[PDB]
Amino acid sequence: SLAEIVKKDDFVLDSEYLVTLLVVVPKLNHNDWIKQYETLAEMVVPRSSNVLSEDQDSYLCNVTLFKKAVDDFRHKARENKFIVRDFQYNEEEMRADKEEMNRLSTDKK
Amino acid sequence: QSQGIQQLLQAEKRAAEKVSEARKRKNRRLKQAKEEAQAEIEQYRLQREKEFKAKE
Amino acid sequence: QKQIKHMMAFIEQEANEKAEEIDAKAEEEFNIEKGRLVQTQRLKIMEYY
Repeated sequence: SLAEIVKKDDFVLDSEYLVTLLVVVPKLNHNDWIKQYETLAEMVVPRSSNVLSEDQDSYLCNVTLFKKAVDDFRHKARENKFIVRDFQYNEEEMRADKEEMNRLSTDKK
Repeated sequence: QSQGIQQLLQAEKRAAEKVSEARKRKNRRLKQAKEEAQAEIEQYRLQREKEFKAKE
Repeated sequence: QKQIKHMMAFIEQEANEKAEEIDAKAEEEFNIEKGRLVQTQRLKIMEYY
């Protein structure tokens, strides 16, 4: 659940032409992904990565690109073994998930 | 953020404004087309008026 | 680096083309609009006289 990690400010939002994706990458593959960032698909925004979380096997990081390129990016990412996490920010759902586990606990009680 | 995003947002704003200006041109020119039609129908009216006065 | 300038020029060129298509569609609608109006009113003027 990424609501424990991400903020509204971490994404480009409401653009006609840009999307921010979340990529999960093996920790040993960090330098390979940093080298691929500028090159993996067309119309990516240069030098604008940001690691939002890190873990024993892997880390989770921003990329931002022109909305056409998403399929080439996620496909060539999978060919490079980088994994595009399907996610879209909506703070109302982040708040709802923070409310729901407390509601479920309350109703059980 | 790296500032490039801000410039592309300014570009998408400039882009949206150019298409919005074309919609504003359409909205103005629609009234001009009505005002042009309203001139011609008065000529047809005046022509039939003069012809009717000649018949009377 | 160059790619941001290319991307800005690309999306503004999409707006150049979209603006021109709206301007073209506007002209084509005005060429239909005056035809509908003038011929209807001419026929009503004749039906009156």
